[PDB]
Amino acid sequence: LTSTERLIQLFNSWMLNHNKFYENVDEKLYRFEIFKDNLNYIDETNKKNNSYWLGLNEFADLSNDEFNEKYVGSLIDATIEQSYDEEFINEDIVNLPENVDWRKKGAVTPVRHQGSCGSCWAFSAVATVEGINKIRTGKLVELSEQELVDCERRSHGCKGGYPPYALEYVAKNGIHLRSKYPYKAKQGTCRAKQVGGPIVKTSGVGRVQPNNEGNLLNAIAKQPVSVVVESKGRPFQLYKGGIFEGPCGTKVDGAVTAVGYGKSGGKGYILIKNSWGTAWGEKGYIRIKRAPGNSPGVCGLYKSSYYPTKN
Repeated sequence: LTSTERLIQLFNSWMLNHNKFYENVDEKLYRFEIFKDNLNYIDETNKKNNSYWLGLNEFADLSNDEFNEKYVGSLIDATIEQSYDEEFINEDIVNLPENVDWRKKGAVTPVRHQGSCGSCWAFSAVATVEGINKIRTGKLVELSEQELVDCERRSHGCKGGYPPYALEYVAKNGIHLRSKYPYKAKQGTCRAKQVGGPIVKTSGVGRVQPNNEGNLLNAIAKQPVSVVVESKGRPFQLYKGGIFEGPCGTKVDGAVTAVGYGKSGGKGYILIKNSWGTAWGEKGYIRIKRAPGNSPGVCGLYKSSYYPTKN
């Protein structure tokens, strides 16, 4: 029962350590109650003895339903796909690298925060291209996701999107500088035209053979791939570190960027850069378990991957 002062004192640090203010006293009271509940889920679950751990991250504050409301940032879907530029000339056989990490080769930008906007699709693409660019130009630069939300009207801004559409958009129109067309957390009129600075260009997009690990790994190996996953899970909400191995279903709702893969003695994984800031997961990133060869992947990870192709 002393525990109570302990908890209060504790909720308190978590608060300023994540720059959290509440206007009225009762909200804090409410928040505190949520927090407490979350914490319990976090213990019952860490005691489970799995390969990762949950924690008091950026979202400890919120309830699960509340979390999906403002941050899941959905995907939309098309059928009998447009049969893309270069159908990934099908891979499989391993005995290719052991560990890849496109951050070592200065090909990944700092991590970002998508706010209360369902723009993960835009963010995902921007990343994969920022990468394929440095792999060619030997120069890494900060591109604007904002353009994609405002132009590229096939996908619906904050209401969700489709990454391939975002990609085909570059092949056809290039893309501007983040510094020039900043991100604003809501869709505006496509100002692509009245904004200066160089524009990165590309030629096409490539679709990788789904539901197979080999195909993906080899793809990742050449450059960073945009891929999908089911992020609505409660575990996922409160992830802190490790090799996440569920629980999570295959009903995908978000776009992320796989920037590597590796193995930590026994367990193999794919390394992803997410759009939730640095206070979530491992400094913005998450490492997900690898399902071997044939399946949709853990949390439907293998389900849908694409990459820009540059001249």
